[PDB]
Amino acid sequence: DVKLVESGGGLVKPGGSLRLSCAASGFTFRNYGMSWVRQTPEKRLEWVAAISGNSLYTSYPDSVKGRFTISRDNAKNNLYLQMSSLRSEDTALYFCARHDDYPYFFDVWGAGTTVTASSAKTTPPSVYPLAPGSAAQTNSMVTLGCLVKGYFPEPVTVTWNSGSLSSGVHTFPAVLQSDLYTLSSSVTVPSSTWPSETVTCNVAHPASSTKVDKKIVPR
Amino acid sequence: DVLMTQSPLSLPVSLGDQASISCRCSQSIVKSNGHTYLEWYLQKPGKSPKLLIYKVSNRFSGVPDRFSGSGSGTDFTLRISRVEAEDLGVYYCFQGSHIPWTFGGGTKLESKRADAAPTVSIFPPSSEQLTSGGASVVCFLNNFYPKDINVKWKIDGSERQNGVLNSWTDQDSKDSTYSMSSTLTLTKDEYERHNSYTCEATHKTSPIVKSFNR
Repeated sequence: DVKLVESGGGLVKPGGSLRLSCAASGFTFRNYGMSWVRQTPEKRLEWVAAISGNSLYTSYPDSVKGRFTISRDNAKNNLYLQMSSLRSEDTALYFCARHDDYPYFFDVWGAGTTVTASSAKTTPPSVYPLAPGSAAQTNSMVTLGCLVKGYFPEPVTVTWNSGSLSSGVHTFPAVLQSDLYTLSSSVTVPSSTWPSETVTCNVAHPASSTKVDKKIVPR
Repeated sequence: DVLMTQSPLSLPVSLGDQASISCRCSQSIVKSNGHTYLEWYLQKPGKSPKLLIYKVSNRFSGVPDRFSGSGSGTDFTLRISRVEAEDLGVYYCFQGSHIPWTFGGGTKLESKRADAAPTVSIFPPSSEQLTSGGASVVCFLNNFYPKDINVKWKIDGSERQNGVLNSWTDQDSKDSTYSMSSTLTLTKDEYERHNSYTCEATHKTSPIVKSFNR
């Protein structure tokens, strides 16, 4: 009900520029100070800019002074962040957050918008099936996977059997490879279930407008 | 700038028991009216941070009685008297007294359980992947506890370090376990030159070993 919705995030070559928006509803935006706070990939929180309800006051930490400009348009209930001369250090999830000007710092935060500063190019994933073969031999449960390799930027979504297979799934955080991401997902089912009923991973990469389905077949 | 140092970094606790998290500032954060703007935030991995405590010791709207804040001068304490499953996640202190407002580095509140050995599964390179000229061998180490586990790879009986990437899940909400994926990436040529591929889970001695022959 009291809500903040960030938009505008994306991927920029270093040196580039980008504008974020934070849409406020459920409160008199004009009475509230607002800040942007980013969360780095390593999960540190860093306050990056503040603006008073009346725009008469703004401030920034030294790390972003000259490159970020916070502003707002009260009549449109929007907060903005103009980011320029972006650096690799600016890659983070950017939250907008309220603080009354009329106590309760950041009682309300948005869901965040992601900014990635990189000359890495948007690349669709390769999706590889992970099936047993010989090895052993066999038990009551079987573990299968999908290896989702060589994509950029994050994220990728992974489901199994379009989401009907939800229990016994582990999808692992992606790691950087050579300027590209790799992740894997595992699913454990009853041995009486596979290979007799199908197991298929569904991988989506919104950034490259790709979806890949891979049925796990025995070797 | 006011440095906010948070300890411990990780805090296992049995649900129903007490947890204490400390935050120390590098300098005073008292403002001219004599008040201290020390806040505590709770974040879950699928969530934004949520305000729990403000002005050192006050519970925010809807925060239950089991959360309490204390502190003086430069040392501040968040206490949770009877930790619940819904309380697990990352806690951050924050000071809003002096520009630039700064955060502590976070404390991961985790739950204890009984030890559990990993279920280990190894998978060879796929036919698809070999067509691109690459070969990744994947090992899952699933549903173990505690979180500390080491993976060792061997090729034809001998340790391999190069080409290994590891990744860990967050603690499983339902069973309090951890899981780990380990991926050994080789060229197709290096893979085709060798026969035996093994993944070994220790600590845990002795290892849980899974293998295949190309």
